[PDB]
Amino acid sequence: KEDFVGHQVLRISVDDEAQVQKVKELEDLEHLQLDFWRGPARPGFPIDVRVPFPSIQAVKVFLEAHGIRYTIMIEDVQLLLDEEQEQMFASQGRARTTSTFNYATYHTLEEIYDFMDILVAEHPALVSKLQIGRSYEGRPIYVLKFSTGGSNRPAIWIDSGIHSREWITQASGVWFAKKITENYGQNSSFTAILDSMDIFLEIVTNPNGFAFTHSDNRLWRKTRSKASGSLCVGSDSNRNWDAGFGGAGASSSPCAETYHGKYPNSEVEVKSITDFVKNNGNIKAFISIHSYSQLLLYPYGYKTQSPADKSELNQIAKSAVAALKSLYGTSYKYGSIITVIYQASGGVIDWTYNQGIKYSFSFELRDTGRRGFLLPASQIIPTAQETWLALLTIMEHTLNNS
Ligand SMILES: CC(C)[C@H](N)C(=O)O
Ligand SMILES: [Zn+2]
Repeated sequence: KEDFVGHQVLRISVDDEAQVQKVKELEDLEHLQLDFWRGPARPGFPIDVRVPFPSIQAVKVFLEAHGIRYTIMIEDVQLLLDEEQEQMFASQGRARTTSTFNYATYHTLEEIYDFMDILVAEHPALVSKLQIGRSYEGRPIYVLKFSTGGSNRPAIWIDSGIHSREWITQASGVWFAKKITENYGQNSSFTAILDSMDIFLEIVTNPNGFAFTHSDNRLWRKTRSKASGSLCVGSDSNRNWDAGFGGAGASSSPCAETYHGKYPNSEVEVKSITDFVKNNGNIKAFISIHSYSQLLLYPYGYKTQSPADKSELNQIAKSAVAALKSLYGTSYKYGSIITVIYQASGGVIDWTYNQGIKYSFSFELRDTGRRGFLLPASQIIPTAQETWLALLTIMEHTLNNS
């Protein structure tokens, strides 16, 4: 285990471009071992960073010397860890059925893989468990297929957990998979979707990573491929695609949290998807799910030039986000990745959209920074529930607009 005792997470404000440029100088001070939750982009866009205990003075002094304002969002990250660990301990249950699974606690890799096998066994005629590959540490990579028949019917892909530290995404992916086998046949509207389409749902899209955030390092985001030449492990799975690969927004340093890999599709966990998509070919909408920041995003990340379907994408996004907000009030923003979060090269949806999958969306779930990746387990179900309203609006649109 790594501990995060007295590590703080700072929210840095930048009022102009010169300040934005200073924060990305600090980002270049490798030996600070700074973990940027939400990196430098533009003035008025919030920069979140986790700084390790030793580095805190160095960061604070640099910031004040330049008159850049910061605030402390989380005064000690290890306390949030202790709270999480504490409630998984108390929630440690025994799911032999999906109706008795605890959806309101975080689970381990095994417990989720167990869940998939209990789900396909309870509803064999709807869900299937497809293995599309094996990760670097040899773990199988699974996809659930939800289908009422057909041969190569138009499908809808959802993935979750491409970045392992984002535990709200794998947890919501598990709630959705119960949800579909619940509302099929009982929800007139949702029943019409599955009568026409297939849904592919990949819950643990980065299994080696996910297990590592339970074993050794909670705050781990990359894969676990061990690379030629370094003490340094992993590549950022959402910098590894061949869309703007190696462009601005991805690091060439293997020790960086945003290191792209040696070549596009070098990671098994990504190349499995690329082969799945390129062999399926009738995938109509592609949704990749992250956290945090409460954003719904569409192409592009790597480039300022607009996607050709911009007006439509912006309207779906407008409708979806409004459906999400109608439940719990949770405020989202939307728009193209590069304008709404930052420029970042080699993303999933920039690739899929360039493969003709027009309805390519990326979510960033709750929250907007007070817990970040350590989102309280009591929010797992509200988060899944409201994002299902948005995920439905996109599915309905796919159905309608053939
Ligand atoms: C680029 C963006 C789509 C994503 N949150 C990333 O940082 O990997
Ligand atoms: Zn992510």
